[PDB]
Amino acid sequence: MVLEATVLVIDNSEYSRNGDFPRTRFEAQIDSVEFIFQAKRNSNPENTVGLISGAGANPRVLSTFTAEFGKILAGLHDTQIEGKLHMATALQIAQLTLKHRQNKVQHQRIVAFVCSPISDSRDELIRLAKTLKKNNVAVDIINFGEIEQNTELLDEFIAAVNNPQEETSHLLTVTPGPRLLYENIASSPIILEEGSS
Amino acid sequence: EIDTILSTLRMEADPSLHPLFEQFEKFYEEKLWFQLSESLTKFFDDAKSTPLRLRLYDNFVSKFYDKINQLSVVKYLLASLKDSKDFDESLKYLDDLKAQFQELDSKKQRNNGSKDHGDGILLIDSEIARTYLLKNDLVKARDLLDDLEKTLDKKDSIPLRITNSFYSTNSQYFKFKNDFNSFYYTSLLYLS
Amino acid sequence: GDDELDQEILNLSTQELQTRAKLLDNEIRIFRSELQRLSHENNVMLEKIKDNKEKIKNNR
Amino acid sequence: MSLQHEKVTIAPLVLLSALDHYERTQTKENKRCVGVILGDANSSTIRVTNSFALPFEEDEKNSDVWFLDHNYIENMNEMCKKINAKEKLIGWYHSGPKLRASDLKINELFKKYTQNNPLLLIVDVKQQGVGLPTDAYVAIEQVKDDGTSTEKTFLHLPCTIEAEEAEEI
Amino acid sequence: EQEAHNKALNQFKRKLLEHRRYDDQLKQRRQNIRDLEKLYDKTENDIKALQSIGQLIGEVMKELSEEKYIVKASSGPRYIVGVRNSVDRSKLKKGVRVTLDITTLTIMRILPRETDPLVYNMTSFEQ
Amino acid sequence: TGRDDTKETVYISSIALLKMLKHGRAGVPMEVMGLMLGEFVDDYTVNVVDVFAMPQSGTGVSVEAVDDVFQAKMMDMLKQTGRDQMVVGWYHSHPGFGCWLSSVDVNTQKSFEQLNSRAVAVVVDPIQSVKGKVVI
Repeated sequence: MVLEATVLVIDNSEYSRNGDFPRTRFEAQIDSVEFIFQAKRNSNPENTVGLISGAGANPRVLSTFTAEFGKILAGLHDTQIEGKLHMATALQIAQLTLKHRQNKVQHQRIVAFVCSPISDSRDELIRLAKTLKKNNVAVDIINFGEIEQNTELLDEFIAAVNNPQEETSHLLTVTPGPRLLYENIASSPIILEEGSS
Repeated sequence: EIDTILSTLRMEADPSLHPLFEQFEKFYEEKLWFQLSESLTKFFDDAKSTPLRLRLYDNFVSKFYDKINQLSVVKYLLASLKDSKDFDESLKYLDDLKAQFQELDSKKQRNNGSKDHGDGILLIDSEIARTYLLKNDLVKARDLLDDLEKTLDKKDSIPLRITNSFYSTNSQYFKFKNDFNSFYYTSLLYLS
Repeated sequence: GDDELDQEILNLSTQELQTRAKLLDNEIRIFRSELQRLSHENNVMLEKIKDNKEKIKNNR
Repeated sequence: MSLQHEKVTIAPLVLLSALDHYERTQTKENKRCVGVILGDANSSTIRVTNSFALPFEEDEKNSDVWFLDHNYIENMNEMCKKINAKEKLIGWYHSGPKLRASDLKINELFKKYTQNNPLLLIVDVKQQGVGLPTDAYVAIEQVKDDGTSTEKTFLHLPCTIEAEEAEEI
Repeated sequence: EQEAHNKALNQFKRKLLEHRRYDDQLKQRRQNIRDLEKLYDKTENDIKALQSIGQLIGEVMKELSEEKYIVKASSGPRYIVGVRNSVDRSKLKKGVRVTLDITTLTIMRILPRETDPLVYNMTSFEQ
Repeated sequence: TGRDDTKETVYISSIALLKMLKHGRAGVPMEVMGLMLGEFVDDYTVNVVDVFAMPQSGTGVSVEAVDDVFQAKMMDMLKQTGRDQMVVGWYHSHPGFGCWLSSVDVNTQKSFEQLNSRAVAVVVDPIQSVKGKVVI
């Protein structure tokens, strides 16, 4: 929608230096980040979006919410591409990131890229998903790394969150073959995302 | 392509080692290059005493230098030249890759935004010194080791692989000279 | 131009030149990200000049 | 980088400041407070002139999960640069009762801003002991004779207090 | 033209000039931030300078005790002053220009001897 | 009339006094400036909790040397951590004179009094605190 604060989780792996998309995958994610930002700003300027990375081995904030895309872009320049996203820690930090804003008039939205085969225990992430729904937080899981060679565990979490809510989670499945990641997410709902009330 | 060079290795090796090579190729077609790094490590553990190890690596430098991980290549290079009984050849390979990073990181650091090529440079320098120690030019090896040590301590945080290789050349030098004392302390760092 | 012209109708086939152009679309998209990053950084920088020099101007 | 932290002199101003910020965020029941440490370095004595709080929310499910604002840090530093231009990042204070091994990962984060080796100054806000309420530590890399590789660990630094002439009076 | 599909290569010749002019713009701005850097350094050293205060010269007139010294300031009246651990007793001796503070009045450091402004004219006229 | 109508007894905290002295001492001989942050309870009890300094000038203390940028922005820093209160007044230093307001600072106090009529001015002597007694 609009009036929406979105946290980007960018996955940093070595499945993102692989040829999946012209050049490397990591180069595609940059264009994707900018595309998301500009959509949400153009509809309504009271939309701000920030970026956290899984760089290191414990996610670090690069940029808080901002209306300046040059800030999100400068911070992507600073990266470690040998780092490893852990999903369970990223959901918790993102929740706290959403609790750190300048005004609480904005919906809670997380858009997390997943570029690596997920190897975090299912049982824990059931519980995290059920925490989001009592905070009125939605989560939009873009899968193009788990399809490739891994069981589909993130699907079950999306169903868990679904309740009548202002913003409600979505599952977007992006093809892993070369069809231009940035074109694909642009065509998927990222501004026409509905609640479920 | 690469199949035709790879096939010659497939013939010489054991029939039980033949399926391994097929897997390397399978990953390359898919363009999964992390999977290919994993698959290459396997052959080197139980066959680096083969000359098939050397051949395999040579081809892979040519067709993979930004595709599989940068570290993996250089680490393979250390192993490769212990298997080469040639020292003139050893000097050539080392210098080709060292030159190749120099131009490469001018493009590569800005476009990705991050990957450091000075990590490979150290692993390479350690191998040069190692070669002079196998050649038994002990004056040349030593003075390259003094220069290298000053450089290592400048870098703030040292990956264990880099400093493991440094401590190997020091071990080799001291036991040629038969200084029992100098050997002993360097080797406690090497085992740690 | 030294590529994709009547020089390269002789040298190379024109359907390679049709795929060449869609690859120049790829790389100018990577270079377009890098240009806006360097503009944004000079916008932070100019105000850090003005910050320092105003102080000097009171003492002047 | 280097070890030059042989002595740490700490201004009394900073201790008093630390307790004030701890209460005005009202971090209790095992909540922590982290603020930057400003002051001199490249001297064997490390001079703790000033501190300022950074917004930092510390989790209660785990100790591995925290929020810290990186963008905040530069703004605080440029302002204080205008006051006196001998102040740089020299570390960060933790205000817990004692030492943690999740402070090691935070230490690494502040290594980015520093041109010294980050000082972890555990400012105790419990005033335990009749002696100093400060232990100091710096994160350093070692190998060890056990067979242990590339350890990061905190080595205690003896703590001392100095004050300026105006400060002392 | 040779081909009627060289009408489409006119469009790709156009992109070619664009892509080589964006390569020339990325190293232009990296040369213009390097200009903005020196000018940012040029003014940032002045900030460090403005926040520094001056010092007042004296010389060691006479040792008073251990830690107390008689100095004759170049203001002219003698004072009694302290020592930092920066100086030592054996680096101080009579007739040495020493700096003082102007609000603490402590010797921080030893200075070489004063030299008249007049006498540099004399060492630089032999022509 | 209808209140106590008397000037607050200024209770300066343990942190504050030291901070003003450190701030002023470094700038000696030149004049220093800054704000007092505090809270106003009873008709005559202002507890001054903290301070922050307003950057230096080349003409020393002036009404001009107030800069709204520095003041508000530094305030917004404290805002995020919840240690800001409200400006209860300001301090400045006369180390070349005794405790009393110079001709300039009276007009500065006038402006400050407009904004908030409990605005105090505190004169600090960092140069007569080389005694055992702090002159304030």
